[PDB]
Amino acid sequence: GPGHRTLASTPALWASIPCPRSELRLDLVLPSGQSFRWREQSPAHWSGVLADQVWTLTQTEEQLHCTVYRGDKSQASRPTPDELEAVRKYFQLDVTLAQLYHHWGSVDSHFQEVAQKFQGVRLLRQDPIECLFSFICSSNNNIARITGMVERLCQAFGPRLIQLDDVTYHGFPSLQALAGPEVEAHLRKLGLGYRARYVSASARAILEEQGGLAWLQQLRESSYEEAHKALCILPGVGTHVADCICLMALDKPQAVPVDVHMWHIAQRDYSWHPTTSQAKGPSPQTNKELGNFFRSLWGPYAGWAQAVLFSADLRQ
DNA sequence: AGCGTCCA
DNA sequence: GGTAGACCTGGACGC
DNA sequence: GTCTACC
Ligand SMILES: [Mg+2]
Repeated sequence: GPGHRTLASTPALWASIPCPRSELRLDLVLPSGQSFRWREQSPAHWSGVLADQVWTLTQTEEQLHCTVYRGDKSQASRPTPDELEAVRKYFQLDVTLAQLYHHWGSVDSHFQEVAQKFQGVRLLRQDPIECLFSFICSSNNNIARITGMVERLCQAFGPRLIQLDDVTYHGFPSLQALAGPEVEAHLRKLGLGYRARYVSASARAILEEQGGLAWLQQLRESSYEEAHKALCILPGVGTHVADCICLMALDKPQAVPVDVHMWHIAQRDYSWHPTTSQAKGPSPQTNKELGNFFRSLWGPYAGWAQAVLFSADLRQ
């Protein structure tokens, strides 16, 4: 289909949001394992699905430039202010990252050193359903493979949106699409491994046992502790996946995911060891202590600080 | 050379 | 609870 | 990273 746009080539189709590079680096956020659905289809231009539509995003020094492909057989035009609000909300631009970076660096000199090189790593505010099933796919897995699993899952079960060049975009599947008793076998053919059952069983649990889609809004409005505990009822969701969802979709900035990276970071970069367990290796008790350690260190937005160090550790 | 272990 | 080990997949890469 | 089984 039509080409992926670049800002310099189609300026009439773009609009900007005030956004200095100190507040956001697309290249350090979009491919770093928060969302798995963005691709750099042209140099410095990132395309993906945002609020049921395909967008391309690119940055200049002080502005985030956006273009939207509506795909309702309407004439091409720049994004409207209402449409740009969805982009603003997705990047949570109301939160000033420079002041968080100064706070985290002031309490943690290691953070300060890493942060000098990794500016503008902020937290996306993701759709709860997309975030839930993407991080169910993420456990005991690598970001390259996760990215393919999420792509194939959307191609098979999500609505077709539009085609740009040779790339066909799909929306994220609904709960209902993932809940059928045939879905697990299909997801296994798509290479999801043992997480195929987790995806289908979790879609069924939400629909059949938790009151449907409104449950995620309930958890958004609940405390961190309540939301984190509730998510763990889902097959494939343990304390880490629940923290990922809390932090990245349920507005819990203190949630600190603890994966292989953060465990290695704690040991290597902080010389940390658990003090509430004589055995020091990863365990339910020591993983929970490590999350508390990072909250005690970094404060109420510790999960956002985690995202800076996680993004940096992917490139080392 | 490419199997087979390591690892995310 | 605490502990141990199995587990789908496929790129990295030692031997 | 989460699940299951055993202590
Ligand atoms: Mg669970």
